[PDB]
Amino acid sequence: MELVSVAALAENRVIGRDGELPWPSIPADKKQYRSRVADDPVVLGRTTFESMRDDLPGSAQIVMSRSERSFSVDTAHRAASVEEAVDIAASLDAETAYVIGGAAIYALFQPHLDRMVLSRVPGEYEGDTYYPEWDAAEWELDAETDHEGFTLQEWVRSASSR
Repeated sequence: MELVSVAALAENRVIGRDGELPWPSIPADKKQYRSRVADDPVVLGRTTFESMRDDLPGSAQIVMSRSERSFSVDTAHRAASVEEAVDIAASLDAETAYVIGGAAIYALFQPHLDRMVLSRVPGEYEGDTYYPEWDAAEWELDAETDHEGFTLQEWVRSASSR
């Protein structure tokens, strides 16, 4: 039941462009983005849901919505705040629930993601939304993995002042 933030950069400060990822020829980003997100609960927003209606990314579709709707699927659940998505991650038992994007979902949740797993994509790639107020000296680094077109960084937080 721990909580981890899952983004993809295109140079230009972007963590999901309100709610689409339309960039093919790179399936190596979507090998680490879909080996964290395999068969367990996925925290995301109400834009990227209107793409995620054909296949679900893993085994519970957690969906942030400022007009609170009942969605008819197999095991889907909507969310209002930080508490409305934490108590369903406690009741589903699972290794770690995971925050996709886009940007106003990322803003309210970073005060409660105690790990971070972004895949930095190097080259000539586009962007629309931006990073909000994230921690530039007080996010500490656990592991980096270099590849032909993606850098995964696994992060653990400062841990101090507790």
